[PDB]
Amino acid sequence: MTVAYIAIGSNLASPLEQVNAALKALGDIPESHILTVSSFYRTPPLGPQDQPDYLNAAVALETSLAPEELLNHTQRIELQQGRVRKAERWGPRTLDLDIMLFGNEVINTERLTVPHYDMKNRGFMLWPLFEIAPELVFPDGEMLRQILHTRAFDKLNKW
Ligand SMILES: Nc1ncnc2c1ncn2[C@@H]1O[C@H](COP(=O)(O)CP(=O)(O)OP(=O)(O)O)[C@@H](O)[C@H]1O
Ligand SMILES: Nc1nc2[nH]cnc2c(=S)[nH]1
Ligand SMILES: [Ca+2]
Ligand SMILES: [Ca+2]
Ligand SMILES: [Ca+2]
Repeated sequence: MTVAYIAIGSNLASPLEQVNAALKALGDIPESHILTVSSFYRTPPLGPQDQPDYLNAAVALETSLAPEELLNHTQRIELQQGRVRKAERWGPRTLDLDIMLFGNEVINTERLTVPHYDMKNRGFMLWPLFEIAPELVFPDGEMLRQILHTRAFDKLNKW
């Protein structure tokens, strides 16, 4: 099995309820087990700012699924939690499940790019990741602890 790390976000339809429901759904993904759940953080919106604050979190999920198979399940869960596509880039959503990392794999398919392209620039991804995996090393050898020591990210507040 491989340890995948999934970023969770919600800013619509009661984010705490959406995230708790998503965690239960993540538990039902086949060939997979949740290892660790982060704290929940209240985060200002990235992109357009005319939307509610997000609940952001992270989960470690060990799995024997193929990377795109895991994506099939995360997309399914988003859709089943009423996620509807709107035109607005980075606009509000009931649930976002991004695959941040899939072990040490570097994946570039039509549907999937891992590591997540912007995660090293987002405190709302890196802080919950550090909470659950403080010893993490990226596929390029960069240490999570070193990024968080060196780069300025705003303080992240718990939900
Ligand atoms: N690592 C990854 N995790 C989840 N989806 C990914 C992905 N890499 C590529 N994708 C693709 O990204 C597509 C669009 O997803 P969106 O949720 O609309 C982007 P977003 O999460 O709002 O922005 P962001 O990636 O800047 O955080 C999905 O349909 C999926 O095919
Ligand atoms: N804080 C935050 N802002 C966003 N804008 C679009 N998606 C997001 C998520 S998931 N979190
Ligand atoms: Ca399972
Ligand atoms: Ca996202
Ligand atoms: Ca997404």
